[PDB]
Amino acid sequence: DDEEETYRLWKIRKTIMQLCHDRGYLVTQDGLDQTLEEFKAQFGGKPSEGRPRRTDLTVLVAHNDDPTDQMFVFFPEEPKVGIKTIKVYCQRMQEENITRALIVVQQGMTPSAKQSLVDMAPKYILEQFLQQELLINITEHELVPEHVVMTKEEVTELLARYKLRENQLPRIQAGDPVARYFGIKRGQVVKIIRPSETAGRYITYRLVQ
Amino acid sequence: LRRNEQNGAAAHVIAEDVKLLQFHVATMVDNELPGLPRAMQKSGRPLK
Amino acid sequence: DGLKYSLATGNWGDQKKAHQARAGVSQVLNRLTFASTLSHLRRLNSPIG
DNA sequence: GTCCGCCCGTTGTTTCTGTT
DNA sequence: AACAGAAACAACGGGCGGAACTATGCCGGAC
RNA sequence: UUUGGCAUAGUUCC
Repeated sequence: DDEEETYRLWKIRKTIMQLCHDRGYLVTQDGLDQTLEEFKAQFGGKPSEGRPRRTDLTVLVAHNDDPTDQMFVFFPEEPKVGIKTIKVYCQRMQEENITRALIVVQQGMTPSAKQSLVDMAPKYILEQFLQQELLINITEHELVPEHVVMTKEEVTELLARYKLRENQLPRIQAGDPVARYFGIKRGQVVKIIRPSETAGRYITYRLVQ
Repeated sequence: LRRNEQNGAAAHVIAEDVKLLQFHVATMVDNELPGLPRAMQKSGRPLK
Repeated sequence: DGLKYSLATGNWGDQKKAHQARAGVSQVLNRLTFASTLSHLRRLNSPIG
């Protein structure tokens, strides 16, 4: 229904706003907190034959440390994103001089498109997120402790302090849900902060590999 | 097999003997392959 | 020899094929007490593993 | 002294779509 | 039209408690 | 003051 489609689009947008806020990009409080009626008013309460058509919802936002480093959040209108769609998006990124971009998919992407996304990794960074994976924020679930991405400086200092080689840390897969949420590549180290029953707090470290 | 390959065979005795030696060596290594003759020596007791 | 062997060992079958032969028939009679003897002579068995 | 009973990790086979 | 990436189903193989104490039969056959 | 093994059955204790 139109109400359900508006609701899904609004929830996806809200989760992506939270994702960008966690990733350090600059999203304002009003953008973060939109009511369903406010979103209906601003960008159409009728999706079918209406203003919101999985386009004009694309988000361009600049990182808090560099306005030159910006990210896109594209909404393909096709249930199966294809090679030509990926090429169109990469062309738009090239013309706007944008390095990173997110892509929310209706149902899925063909393996050819996924490999054509992987191939241009040093040139461009693009990530695929399903429509179902963003209706909720996995970070807010109580089973998920807080994750903090650590800078290379923090990593070096930690390794020197404990006299550890990076082989000797616990690991976390690059396909992990939270790892994809934070957009972490191999070789980065995340920090886990969680309360403890016997100490009151315990900070762990995980290596993305 | 040495004697046969010295004195000349009938192009199939050599192959059968090669297969038999292969079976004996394989059963010496492991005597539990699926679908094998399961070599025994006496009284029907399989080897070790 | 066939009857004597099958009764002596308990492997119910031919000697050459004592692999699938069901062992556990023809046990040696218990003689610790008269009750032991009687309860041995009146005994059943379920071949379940 | 010679001959003769249940579970579930791998790998295959086959199939079904995407690109050019 | 040819090729290639990913997946459903089928077949195969290894895995299955810990100790201890008695007894009995047998370890190739013909010539 | 010298050393057999394979299999099967029964029994004890958790």
